[PDB]
Amino acid sequence: ASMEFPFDVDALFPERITVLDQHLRPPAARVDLQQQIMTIIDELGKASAKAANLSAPITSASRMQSNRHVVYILKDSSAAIIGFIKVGYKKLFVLDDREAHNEVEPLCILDFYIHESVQRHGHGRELFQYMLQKERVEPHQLAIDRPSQKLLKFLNKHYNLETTVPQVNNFVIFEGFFAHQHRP
Amino acid sequence: ASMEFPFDVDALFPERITVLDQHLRPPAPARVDLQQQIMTIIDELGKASAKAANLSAPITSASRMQSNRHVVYILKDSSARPGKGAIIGFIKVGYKKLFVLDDREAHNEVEPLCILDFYIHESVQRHGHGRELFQYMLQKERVEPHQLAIDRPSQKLLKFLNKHYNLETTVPQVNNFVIFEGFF
Ligand SMILES: CC(=O)SCCNC(=O)CCNC(=O)[C@H](O)C(C)(C)COP(=O)(O)OP(=O)(O)OC[C@H]1O[C@@H](n2cnc3c(N)ncnc32)[C@H](O)[C@@H]1OP(=O)(O)O
Ligand SMILES: CC(=O)SCCNC(=O)CCNC(=O)[C@H](O)C(C)(C)COP(=O)(O)OP(=O)(O)OC[C@H]1O[C@@H](n2cnc3c(N)ncnc32)[C@H](O)[C@@H]1OP(=O)(O)O
Ligand code: NA
Ligand code: NA
Repeated sequence: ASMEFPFDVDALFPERITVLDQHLRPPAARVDLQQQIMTIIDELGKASAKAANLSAPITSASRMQSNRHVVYILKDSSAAIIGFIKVGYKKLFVLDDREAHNEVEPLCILDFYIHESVQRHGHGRELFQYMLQKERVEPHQLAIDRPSQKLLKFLNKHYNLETTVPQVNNFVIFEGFFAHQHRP
Repeated sequence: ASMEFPFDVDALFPERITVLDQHLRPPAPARVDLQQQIMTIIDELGKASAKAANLSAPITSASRMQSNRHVVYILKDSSARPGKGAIIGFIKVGYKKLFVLDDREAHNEVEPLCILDFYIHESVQRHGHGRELFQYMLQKERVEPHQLAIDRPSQKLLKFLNKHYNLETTVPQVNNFVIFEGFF
């Protein structure tokens, strides 16, 4: 039904979408609340890894505390958690079809999960659209870290994103990423 | 929910679990028309299963079925609630000649029943459907769980096999199939 936790998620996350950074700050004891948030991030990371068939999580409280990632968490309004998306700027070398490496630092989509029970009901788009508005980035400016097959379809459906230059580094970028690509 | 199709699934598959092989025989319109419906169902299930396990391509399809010794057990929705019927998921199995290391790393030529592909629609995962389907297959195949080899098990599947059949400790292999203590 969702990710259920043995504590008052509503009290902790009063908003439907909660944005947290490396500080994992409780929305306005400090210690007990913050521990609850770390548990949520740990469990979300595990669930996302099971979903994408990863042998280990790529998102955790520990990894959040030591990076400059931003996580957007979607709460179930029916007290449980429905899913999240994690983003961050990363220094990448991107190939440009003259086959040269270009050092860039785009916003990257790093991890993304919606509970199986409510996948394909528009919640992924809900979070993605919120993140786009908050980060003030256009979808074609993004790089995606190891997109899943579901995510590739999602990006093409909602944002008309079509891959551009194939990459060797497991990031994916789309038409519009390069300066000469700006068709409306 | 479930997987829906532009034809009457309940008429095509009268039974809760339908077992099909390379012949793609309609269960007890024209014959070829019903076979086309079956092929469509197998193709679509294969694609869904690949998306579910984050595979870059389907490992199950009508054409692949027709040219192999694989057997598919397809579970239809039997709910009293949902008008053309719906498919919940499937499991595909086949005997394969394998060379498996035992617990002394000695090589053993075996031909176990292998679990090759397995998928339950996301909307109803974790509701016991996979267990029902797995158990039906074991009974019809007359195989015990520890006697199975698993092709490239996903993380969800490893948890599933431990929970339901107490299959947890593996005997390490060099070849991407997985077997459990007790196989020998
Ligand atoms: C960089 C990364 O994070 S890679 C990891 C991405 N995460 C995963 O793959 C985990 C499993 N999947 C999920 O958690 C979700 O499906 C997400 C996050 C990929 C998408 O969120 P949803 O809530 O499922 O998407 P939403 O309902 O908003 O959009 C639906 C669209 O996504 C795509 N999509 C979602 N599920 C599927 C599916 N099972 N098969 C194919 N495409 C799918 C389709 O384009 C679909 O549109 P359609 O129904 O018209 O075909
Ligand atoms: C050889 C191959 O086929 S590898 C590919 C296997 N297929 C996939 O990974 C595709 C996606 N997953 C699925 O289609 C299904 O989850 C299956 C086929 C693995 C299992 O079917 P379900 O109908 O989900 O199983 P069922 O409800 O019968 O059993 C539940 C158990 O499976 C495991 N399981 C199911 N979903 C999850 C999950 N999201 N995270 C961790 N474990 C899970 C758990 O052990 C769970 O028991 P629990 O709820 O007490 O923890
Ligand atoms: Na999933
Ligand atoms: Na899945």
